[PDB]
Amino acid sequence: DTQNDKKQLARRLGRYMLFANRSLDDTGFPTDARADDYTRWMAPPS
Amino acid sequence: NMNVVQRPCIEDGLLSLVLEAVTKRHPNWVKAGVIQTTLKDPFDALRWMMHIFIRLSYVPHAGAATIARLSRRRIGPIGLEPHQFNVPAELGFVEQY
Amino acid sequence: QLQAQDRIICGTHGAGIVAHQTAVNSSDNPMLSSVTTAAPAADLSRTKPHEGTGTSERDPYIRTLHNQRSAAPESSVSQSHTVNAPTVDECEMLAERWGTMNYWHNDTFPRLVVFLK
Amino acid sequence: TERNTIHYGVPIQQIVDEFVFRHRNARGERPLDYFKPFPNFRALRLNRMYRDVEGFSLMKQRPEFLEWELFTRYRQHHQQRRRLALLHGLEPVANETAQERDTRRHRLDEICERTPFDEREMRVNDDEMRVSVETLRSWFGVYMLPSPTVVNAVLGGSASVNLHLYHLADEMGTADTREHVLSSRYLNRLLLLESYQNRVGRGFMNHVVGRAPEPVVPHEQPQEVLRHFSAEERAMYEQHVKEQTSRQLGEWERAMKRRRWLTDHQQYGHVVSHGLETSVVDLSHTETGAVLTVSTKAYEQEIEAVRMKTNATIKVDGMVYNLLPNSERRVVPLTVQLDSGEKIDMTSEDFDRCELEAFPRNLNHALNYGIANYAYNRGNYVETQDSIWEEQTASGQEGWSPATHADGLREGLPVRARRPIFSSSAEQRIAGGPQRAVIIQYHHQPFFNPEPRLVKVAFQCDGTIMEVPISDVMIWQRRYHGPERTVGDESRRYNPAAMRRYVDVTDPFNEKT
Amino acid sequence: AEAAVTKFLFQRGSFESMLHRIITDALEKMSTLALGGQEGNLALEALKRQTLFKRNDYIQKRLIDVVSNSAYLGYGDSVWQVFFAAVEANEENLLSDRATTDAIRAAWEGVMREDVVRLPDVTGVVALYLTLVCIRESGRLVPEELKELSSGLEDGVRPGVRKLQQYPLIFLHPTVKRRFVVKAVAEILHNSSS
Amino acid sequence: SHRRDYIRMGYIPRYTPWEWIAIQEADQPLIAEQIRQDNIGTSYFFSLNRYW
Amino acid sequence: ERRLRILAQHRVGMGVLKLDADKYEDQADNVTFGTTKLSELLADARKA
Amino acid sequence: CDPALTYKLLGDENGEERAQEAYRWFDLALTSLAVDCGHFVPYLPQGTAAASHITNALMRTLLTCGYTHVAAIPDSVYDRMGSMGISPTISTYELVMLALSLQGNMVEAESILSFLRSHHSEHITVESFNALLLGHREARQFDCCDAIWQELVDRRWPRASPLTAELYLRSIMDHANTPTSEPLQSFANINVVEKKKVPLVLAQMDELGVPRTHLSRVLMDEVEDSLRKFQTYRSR
Amino acid sequence: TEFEKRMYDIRHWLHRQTSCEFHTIYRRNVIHDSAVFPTEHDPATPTTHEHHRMFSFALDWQSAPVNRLSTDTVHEGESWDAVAQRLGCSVGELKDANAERETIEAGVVINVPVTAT
Amino acid sequence: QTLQNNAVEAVGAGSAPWSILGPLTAIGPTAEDTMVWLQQHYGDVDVMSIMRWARFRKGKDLMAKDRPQYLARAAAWIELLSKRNREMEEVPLTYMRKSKPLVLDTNSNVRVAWQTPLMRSGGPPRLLAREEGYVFHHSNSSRFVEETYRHPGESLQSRYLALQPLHTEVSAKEDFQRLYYQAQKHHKQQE
Amino acid sequence: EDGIRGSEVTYKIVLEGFWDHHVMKLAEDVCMFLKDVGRQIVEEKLVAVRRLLQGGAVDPELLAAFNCARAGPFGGLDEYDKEEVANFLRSDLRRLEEQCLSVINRCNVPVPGATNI
Amino acid sequence: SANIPRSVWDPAQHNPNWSDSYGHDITNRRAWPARKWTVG
Repeated sequence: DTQNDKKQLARRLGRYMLFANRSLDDTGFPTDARADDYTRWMAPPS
Repeated sequence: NMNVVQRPCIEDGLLSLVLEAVTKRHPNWVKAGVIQTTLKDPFDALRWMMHIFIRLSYVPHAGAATIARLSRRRIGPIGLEPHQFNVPAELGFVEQY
Repeated sequence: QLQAQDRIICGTHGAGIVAHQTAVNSSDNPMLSSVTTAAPAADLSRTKPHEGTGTSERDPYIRTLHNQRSAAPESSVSQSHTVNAPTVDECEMLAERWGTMNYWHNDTFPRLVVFLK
Repeated sequence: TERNTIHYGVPIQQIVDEFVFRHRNARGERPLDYFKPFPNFRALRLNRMYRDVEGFSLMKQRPEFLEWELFTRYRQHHQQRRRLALLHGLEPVANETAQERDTRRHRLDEICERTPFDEREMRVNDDEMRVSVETLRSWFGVYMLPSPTVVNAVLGGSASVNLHLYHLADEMGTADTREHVLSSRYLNRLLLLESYQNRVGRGFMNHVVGRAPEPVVPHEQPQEVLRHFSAEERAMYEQHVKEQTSRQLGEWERAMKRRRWLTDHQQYGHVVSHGLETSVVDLSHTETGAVLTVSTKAYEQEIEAVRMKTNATIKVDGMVYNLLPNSERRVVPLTVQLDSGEKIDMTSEDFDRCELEAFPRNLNHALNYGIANYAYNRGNYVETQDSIWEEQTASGQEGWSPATHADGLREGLPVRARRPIFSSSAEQRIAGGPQRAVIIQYHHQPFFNPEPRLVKVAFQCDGTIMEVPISDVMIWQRRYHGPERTVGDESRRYNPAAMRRYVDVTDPFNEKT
Repeated sequence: AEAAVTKFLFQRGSFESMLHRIITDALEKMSTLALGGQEGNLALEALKRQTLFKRNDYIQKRLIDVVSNSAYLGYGDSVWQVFFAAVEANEENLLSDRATTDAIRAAWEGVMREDVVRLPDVTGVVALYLTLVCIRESGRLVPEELKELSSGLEDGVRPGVRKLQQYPLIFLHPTVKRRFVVKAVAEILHNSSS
Repeated sequence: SHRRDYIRMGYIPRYTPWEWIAIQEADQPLIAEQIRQDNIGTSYFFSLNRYW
Repeated sequence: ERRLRILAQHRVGMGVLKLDADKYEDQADNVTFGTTKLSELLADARKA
Repeated sequence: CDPALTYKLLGDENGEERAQEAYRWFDLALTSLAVDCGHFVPYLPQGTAAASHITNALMRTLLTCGYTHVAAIPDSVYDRMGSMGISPTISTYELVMLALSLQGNMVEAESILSFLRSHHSEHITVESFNALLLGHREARQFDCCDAIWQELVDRRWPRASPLTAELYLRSIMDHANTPTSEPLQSFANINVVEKKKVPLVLAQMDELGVPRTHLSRVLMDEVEDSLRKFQTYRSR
Repeated sequence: TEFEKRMYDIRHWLHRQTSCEFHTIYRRNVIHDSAVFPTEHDPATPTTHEHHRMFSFALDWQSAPVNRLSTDTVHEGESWDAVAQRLGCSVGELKDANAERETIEAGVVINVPVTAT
Repeated sequence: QTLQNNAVEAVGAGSAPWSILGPLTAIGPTAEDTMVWLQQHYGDVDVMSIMRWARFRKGKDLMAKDRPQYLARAAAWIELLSKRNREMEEVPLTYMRKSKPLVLDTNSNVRVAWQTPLMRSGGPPRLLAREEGYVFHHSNSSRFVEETYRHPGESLQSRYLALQPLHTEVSAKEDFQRLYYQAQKHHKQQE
Repeated sequence: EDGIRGSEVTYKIVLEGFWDHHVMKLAEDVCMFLKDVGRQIVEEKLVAVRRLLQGGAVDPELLAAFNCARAGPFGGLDEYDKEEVANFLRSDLRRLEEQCLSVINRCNVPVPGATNI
Repeated sequence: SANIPRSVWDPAQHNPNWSDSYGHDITNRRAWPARKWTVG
């Protein structure tokens, strides 16, 4: 609608990347490692 | 006798109407003299059908060559002048290493 | 055409015939006397793409599935001789379309009757 | 970035090889037919389940006595249904929408019911017993392998208390023993009875019908992990579970109110009252060309008076309409409430075109509760098998493909052949568009069928017989690979203890009987 | 109006525009130069209706009812077959020294000389035209017994065709057949000996 | 290469393995004149008369 | 065609005209040569 | 000299601010248009060709900013263009394909081309094939990178451009330098065989009239190397 | 060319002490020029058996094709149509081949249209 | 004239809204205004040198003998050599509908199409397509649809048998130009 | 020609050993190799063809090649419109799909119990 | 294309009719009992 309003500004941001599917290691940054490795490290207890 | 169907009857009026329609769909066939709009003779109806069948199925030699060079990747040069003629040919040969 | 092809052949690492839940633990059977109880898998470790630490099926000793793009082979069904149902988009343009006599008079979905109607 | 190293894994062939090598020919996993003289290439492989067992729930996991034979016969019935389909031109079309599919299946159903089942085609997989239809019927009940009189009864009638166990009388006054090919709609009508639901192991259907799916909470925890959550983190876990449960259950409520957007009233609307199903006709106004609709039960006299061509025009309220060529349908009147607390009368047909407010993937879940969602009736063997057929047609695994000499050309096989056109003017030959035809005879032996190979074929249209170049024939392929692409894959009964299985070495195939 | 019905048959938008022009002019010239009743305008609206119906009925009955039976045309192949048969019977008219130029005979002959003669795909109108022409020809090419009634165009065009007709009674209803056989066997057994 | 029995225990491949075909074929060059491209024509006058 | 057949005698069989060009040591030159003879033979047959 | 990398790196020059400016000027533009147009009064601004032109400009610029914006072209900008009522041109679709393909989204890129092929075929330029080539190379699917080139050689129209030949050749070098896993690494590095495609591709480029001297200096070094591995003449 | 390449390369992995040949038969366009190999009447004087002695191949004959001049000089009195008449062309043809020149003076060099008789 | 033609072919033939305002600005009345105009619309090419190159044809000077032939030549060349011109000369194309897969799976080839607010007026308010879960998907066998199911009553068939999937077929494209044209036709008829 | 009897290109590889069984088993090896490589190439070509069938423009050049004749069969310079030409092109592509499919379908016949080469 | 064809390594293209190496050749050398019947 009106130029540079709330909705337009929101749609510019794009798709929201879920914090669940984020792979962050110990330092709080995304990992160097291969996805298969990271997944195995963080797998549920048994 | 339930399966037996009446052979329909087709008047020259209809035939000539449809023929005008064909002429208006493909103007170029009347220009290039494939069909005439006029239905006069008894055999003209059949005759134009045959001319059409020829125009659609007969591939001019230069065109034939070009088409074969596209998707079948047939090599050789291809002459577009009227004094040239494109001959489809084979070459056999041997290699040994 | 196996049942659950994707889950078994493409999804699973063994192709379904490798048993990934097996302990490498030492057995009292005579054939297995060479088998030595394995140390537990290394904790934060970076594997080589063709191996795994061997913990689960999701993480086999040997990774069978390729890491590239997978594509089902190109169908050998004839697309040019098959006649599908007429679409909206096709029927709007029906007056410009070039078909086979079989396309106009086709037994199921004849297009001539549509060109006329 | 992961794709920077190319990893081809180990190819399935190599795996299967290492398995059968490590097992020293792996006899536990081979069909018993591998152990009999000259196994064909299908007996040569391992024991994987195919797609053919998918819709039959009678046999549960251990099939009881004679169940597997019954199933085997059902499977055959479907193969014949496919054959009829190919013959008469109703097979899945990769393009088809739902109404087209509905119509198609319907015709195929009628044609199945009027065709006799062919016992020649029936074959016995290893170890199975040969059993006649009569034996199967008297054991499992006639409703299972119905005679045409029984089918006719079930489709034409109403009542539940009748599931037909024993035979039915016929117009000649005898017990009708006929086995026609099984049909989608018949089995649906059976799926309506409670008794039958119980018999095929779907009894749960009764209890579960209106209900929601049981809420599935993402990252739900065991007690043994939860034991390490601090009081505050456990409060958070509870918050999460509460919210997921509420959200899902509420979503199901909204879904099952079944509200639709009515465009004319710019509102959502909801069905309060159903009428009974009225036959209805369309009447087009003569002056304006306007289109109206009318209860046939009210105007019956005048409508039938127009059907007799006597008075060809129907007058209503000084406005006169002409009856349309067909426009005879069966519709249900509905009272649709609006969010304003409002009431409309709307046809079933029109309220059907409208747009749903809630259309969740899980809408059919109740029918198999807790097992995966299906868009078709999974309790119907024929409908399931049909659905698989259409899926595989859509994806290019099945459909019309140029025939090979290895694909199983034989008498009776449905085929599409390019119909030869005969002109004296033509050197060589003239081909014309593919037409439906059956194979009358095809010689395999090179000396009866020199190059270029021929197929004797009877075209379905005018019933005409011809020899056709095999390069002009198309078969309906079941799979990509072959050699025999025409025949379906057959699952074999599972054997719990496989190492103890016995072959009679004198009569391996059980020929002396 | 009669002109409009016939002439614009295969492009319908054009036809609608022409009918609208005709009757809007008839309506201008109807409004003034006329007098004390409104019946005229009703009569012109009734002429738009009449014309429209006359055309729709013309292409329904003379085209769509002719062509709609696809099995009778052998799904387009009977159509082609007839065609060639016709060109066979009429060669001294179509392809002949007096009949046509050497060029066309060469192109014909050349199309027919290929390893396989494939039939050309074709525009909708052309498809119609071809079908109509071949119906009309089929009429003459067929034996006098079949001219009026048969099953399929191509029927009787080629003499030597082996069909599969072999079952006379199988199409009949089972009940009738059955009763008949019971009665007839009852008579044969209870009458004679041999 | 994973097959420890390769010549020792008597396993000899009946088909030459894909990986090997790739190596073999990747060692030698390809001759340019094998590629066969003629889009111009045949040279009637000059070609057979070229420098000695 | 009659003139083509009489001109190239045993060089036609089963309605296929076949020229075997052996003249030069290299295959390239033989396609040149062969192609030339073909057009020269067509040029003469076309006199009809 | 790699065309794909150039987009990615251009994104690092103040990409966010240029993006924001582009959006702003685009709105300025739509205002000015609506002024200039003042039947089709209701759809007069969106209906005009000028509106389509401007929208294309916006997209063509957003490609040059960061990942975020590139990702926003086939999602929001194109949706907003549909919503607004502005009809697209062939370059609209080729920009959307180029966006999808920088993202590595091959299924959707190829879909758009399919739709085009089916309805709009006579309007397809080379730059859609370029888009797809660049894309498949990014997703590292080299067999597709090949399929599309071979197709483009079969239909000889639209005419391949030196950029096309460059993208395909690059994809081949990329393929040739990837390793396999350890199982296939015992004897040698297999994937070098790919470089041996090159003297065939070069030959095709001459049949097609793509001058081989428009290829980056860089690529022509890699190619010349590839040549000296597998090409030799009948003389040698 | 890719298939051809794999195929030529099978010689590197062939079995022990085994060799091979490659026969190819492909289709190729040839071009018959009525310009270079024109079809003309037999000469006014015929050729005897005497032009065919041994070594006549080396002495009495040129290799085909013959060289026919593509360039002619315009004589003094000549005009476009006179030149076309002398060369056996339509005047249109002679102007198309010579498109650069609008008018032709005596002693000027002209291109002979290749179809000229 | 190109703009005009493209706008007509858009509708299949009156004039569409396409032609009403084009990307080319009108030239001011002056020499320098001309050079400025050429500069800003065609300025990715070097226009001056092209106008020079196109002057001679087969030795014949066109500028000083055939003016309109020369003019058309220089025009056609500058047209062919600019990318900017190529961009502003494009034909309006139909707008491609994004789609999602069917909620009750029947064909993988049948997809639910997105409809722009222009094609369906009324209807509940919706978000933009991607936010709604639509994607670009198309193939040879694609078919597009408006998906809904038959209202089940109170009966056995509602409780036990699966839902019945009513589809309504829709085109995969949207012609904005034809919609606009035909709507203005409606407005000229009403008026 | 259709089916087995016709092609654009034929390759014959003539393998030669010192012992008969050598050459027999070599022929099985090379044969299975070309089966796989052949299927891969021909499948690729097939997808290109199916795409060209689905749609495409026409070269200005290909159109020009259909239209170079001083006179066509109907005795005048003939105008092929782009439609007609596209139709020729399309017909040839149809035939090429049949042929590709034929080759592929024979590649898939020879399984382990059933192989006859 | 690719030097090693997809059909080899990609499980989507897996051929279900192929059988393992050991099975066919074991099945082949089988000589079934010649005295299947009395008398002969």
